[PDB]
Amino acid sequence: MVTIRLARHGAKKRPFYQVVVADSRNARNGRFIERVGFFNPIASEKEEGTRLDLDRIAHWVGQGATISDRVAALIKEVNKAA
Amino acid sequence: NIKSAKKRAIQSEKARKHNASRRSMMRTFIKKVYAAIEAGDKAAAQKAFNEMQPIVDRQAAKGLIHKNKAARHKANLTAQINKLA
Amino acid sequence: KIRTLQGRVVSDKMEKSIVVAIERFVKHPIYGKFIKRTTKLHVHDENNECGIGDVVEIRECRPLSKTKSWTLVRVVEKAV
Amino acid sequence: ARYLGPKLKLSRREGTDLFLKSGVRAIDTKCKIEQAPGQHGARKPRLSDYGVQLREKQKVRRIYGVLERQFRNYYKEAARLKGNTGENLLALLEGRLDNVVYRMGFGATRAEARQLVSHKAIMVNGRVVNIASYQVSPNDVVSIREKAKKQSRVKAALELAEQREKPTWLEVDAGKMEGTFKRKPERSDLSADINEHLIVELYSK
Amino acid sequence: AGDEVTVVRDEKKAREVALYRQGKFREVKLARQQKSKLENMFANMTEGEVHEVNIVLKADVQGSVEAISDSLLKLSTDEVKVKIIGSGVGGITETDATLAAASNAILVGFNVRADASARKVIEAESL
RNA sequence: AAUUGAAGAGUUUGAUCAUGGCUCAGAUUGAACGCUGGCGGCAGGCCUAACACAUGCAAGUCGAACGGUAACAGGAAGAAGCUUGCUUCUUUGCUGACGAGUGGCGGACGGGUGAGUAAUGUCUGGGAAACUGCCUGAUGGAGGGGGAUAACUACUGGAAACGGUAGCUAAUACCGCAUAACGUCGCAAGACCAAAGAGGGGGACCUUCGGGCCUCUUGCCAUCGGAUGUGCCCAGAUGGGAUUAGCUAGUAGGUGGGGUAACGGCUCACCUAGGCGACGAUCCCUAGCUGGUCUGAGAGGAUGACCAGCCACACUGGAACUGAGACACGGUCCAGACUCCUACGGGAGGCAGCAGUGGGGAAUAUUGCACAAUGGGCGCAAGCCUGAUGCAGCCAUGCCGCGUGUAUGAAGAAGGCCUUCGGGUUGUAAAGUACUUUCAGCGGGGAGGAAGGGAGUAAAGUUAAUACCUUUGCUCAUUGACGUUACCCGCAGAAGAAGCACCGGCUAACUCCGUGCCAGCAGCCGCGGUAAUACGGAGGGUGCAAGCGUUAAUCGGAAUUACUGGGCGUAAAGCGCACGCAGGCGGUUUGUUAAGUCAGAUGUGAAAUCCCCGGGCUCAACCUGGGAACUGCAUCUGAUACUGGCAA
Repeated sequence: MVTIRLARHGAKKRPFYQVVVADSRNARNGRFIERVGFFNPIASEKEEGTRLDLDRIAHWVGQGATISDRVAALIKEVNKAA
Repeated sequence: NIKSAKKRAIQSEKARKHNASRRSMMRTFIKKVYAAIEAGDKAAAQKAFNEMQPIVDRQAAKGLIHKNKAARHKANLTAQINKLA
Repeated sequence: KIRTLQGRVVSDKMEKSIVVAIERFVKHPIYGKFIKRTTKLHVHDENNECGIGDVVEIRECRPLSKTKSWTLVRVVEKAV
Repeated sequence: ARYLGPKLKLSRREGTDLFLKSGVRAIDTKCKIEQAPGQHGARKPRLSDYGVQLREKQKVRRIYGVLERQFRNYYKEAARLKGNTGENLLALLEGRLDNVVYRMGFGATRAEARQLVSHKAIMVNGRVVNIASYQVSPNDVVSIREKAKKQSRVKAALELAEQREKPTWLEVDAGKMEGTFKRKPERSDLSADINEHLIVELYSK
Repeated sequence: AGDEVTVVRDEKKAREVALYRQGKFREVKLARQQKSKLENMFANMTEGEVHEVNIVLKADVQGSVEAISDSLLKLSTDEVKVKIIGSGVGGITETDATLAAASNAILVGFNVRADASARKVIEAESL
């Protein structure tokens, strides 16, 4: 079943997560339906850090997808930065 | 073997012996239905049909004989008896 | 207009059945000449009475026994 | 990395100084300038077409202070760029941090400039940079740092800094020890000194 | 067997010492290579009435292999000379059987026995 | 912003021009060997025996489904020695729990491997006669009963593994009945199929004072849907060989019965006699494939470890069960090979999981640390488990960064080497002087990866209930495996840190001495028979650098199998000559169709990745945003010159 989850493709002691909608029975780097955002741990003073299309995610959640606990916190953080 | 799945080993056997007994009764009744169909007594065929319908759906709800197989059985065994009748 | 193709018969006796040769023209990738490739398909057809040289319209279907997953639709003219 | 040998042996082999000394003496006196680079070296000026290509390659590498693998990396990088490949080659060679330090005159020689970038004295846009092969870009302020600025090392440089070349592809201060890189070096700044139309050819031999 | 183990600071340094000691074993290799030629002129046998025996030996214990091999070279006469080629430690292996297949010798092992990759050579040529 | 991309040389002759092979300069590698090696970053690291394996670990989890005390941690009562109010010791499920056990779900995922496998597979594009755990939206039920049985007790066989006999006992386990359309089967009338409770707290009624009963949460069941997942079918493409040319009995088709979740020769019975085959069947040899990687100017070629998708396999061979899902890598049974233990009677095992070992081979690593983070399994949560993963160890293997000092310094020191013995060179190099101290060495300081979760509060929603619980805020305790982290500051003093190949022509860079067609060098043509620029040694020189060289390997150069892009009079090459079927190609005029072809549009062409434009890691490598590419394909709508079809 579909889960929204963070996949780890960053560097050694310097992660870079890719939030993605994918099946449960497939590995962390395995098959997924489409990309939906990204998360740099070092957001800093540059004008982007956390980005995630909510119109895709609320659509997949409405069709029944569950949200991993980090992404669930990040959705209620990232808002309009409100 | 090595790990604690000796529990799952005894679990499948007991359920097998349970399911096999119901499947055995299911098949012996379906052959004694098909006996009447081969015999050509249309009333004894319909009486035996009226015997199998609860039992075939009851196993279908238990699920071991399985749903769409059970429906295809009631359809198929209908088609011979309602030529005979 | 839902998918359909067109070919020729070359089919003997075979109840509810016809075999159907479909010719097409394909470029060889290296040399670029166009050579006619022949895709022979077994076909279902109740009331089987197409002639050997007859040219037949064809469409895809469910498996109607093995190898027979196509079905005829129209036939143009009668060969002999 | 670095050469670590007699500086004048390169200058006699290459056929002019690389500015590896002060300029008080030794472009005409201590040097034996082009007289002979080694013991039998009096007796030949003849050379092949491969050798004139390699000699200018060696001249450019021995000017800028870089090894063949690193210099090949600059040639490959100049190749993907739009605009002239030879011009972007010489731009990548000129674009070094230790080279801008040499242009500002903060280090008297290119080796002293590299020593000065190595020893943690240099700041670019308020970052410190130890890496010699840092590249200086448009609108990069550049400086020697405040903490232990203008020691006897830098101070000795500043005298011959006053009157040599001082061109316009850097803005030069040398009062508070800084500079600003506005315009890029361009073709007319550094051509004809090097056979650049030749040097760009040579890797396809 | 019969010599010193010492604990050490670091693993990396005890590669470097071991590779120096391998250099020392190569010094003992070149010593044993030089000695045989200058003792009697010849590579092996001086006189024309030549006979030898070769053996291939593996003892289970490494202290034993070095001691009893010396006692098998002790008993020899001049006319028939007996010599060890390729002393092993532990079980018989593919390459051990291969040496006595290459050059004829008797293949013996003390409490040592054959293994599968030796058996593969032995079933082919039963040395 | 996205088309800046392609070199030749040496060598057959006395000499020349051709043809034509051979050879080299290039780039590249999961590399080895040789010699030498300071520090750091990042990436990568058994391609040999699908050969066998010691020892440890690799998935279990719910007491909120259930008997229970086997735990052991408290409490209480009581029985008792007193400390005289408390300690002590027997009971006790009272209570935080919780082994063995019962039941449910997980064990079918991930991970490892390339043996078999040339298409049944894979890839692309389409399709129809199908199912699909958990997970969500919708509409409604959740009634009433019953019988066992393991565990556990009492006996009893065993060396051990592992059991036997007889009773007792619960459940969201098991089984009846009621109840049932919009569901299944039927033309319809009709027939028939489900249930399970558990948990928190609380006024009222009352209770055999256990709770009844209310209210909230959650689970159970049926059905119509979702998205997902998987099975199925068809077309085209996807190794080599004609010294493999004939191949097929369930074979090919039909009907009917039976079978699967479902189409179906799927399987029977019966009927008919076909099917495939030069567009390469069949057989054999050989091989996991693709997105891609590597090379290449492009076209092409080679290659498919890394990374991801898919497929296949799990000591050898075969079958089925359980279950939603397996014909099941650490499940079961049986058969086989083989290995071990043993009291010898009888029992036990499958590291191509992670470590690690024997063996193999030129050759590929530590019997490490942690659930801190990400993602999983179970659970309501806590929590527990996680050899996935995050990290570390080892290796100059590759890529990349940096250092091994800087400036001055002529008497151009001595020595070495050459020397027409006039001098020249090694060599501003050294020496000396004046300076700097990166990175190491040493002593001090210190991000981020940590968001959450837990506990306490408040609001809001909820409810008969200020309850009580969740949601949504607030507040306080906290949560770092790596870790002596990244990174920063202070100190001493040039101190600790350069080697390797090559120098006849090719090919950048030259003399002397020794040896004397010997010894040896050689990638190629070749050097040496006393004055060797080609051997050995030295001096000198050049290239390249913590690597260097050799070797093996692939493409290149090679327009040297020639599509782009070749020849065939005499150099290799036109069948001895002819007729001829299959095949290729076809004069000229008109109409028509629109297949090929050409245009347009939509969908699709996984992502990583390459390219183009950017950002961020102290800078690069590396990481990362966005675009382009996505070179193709299919369907649909168009165009009608050309070719094809059709008509005259």
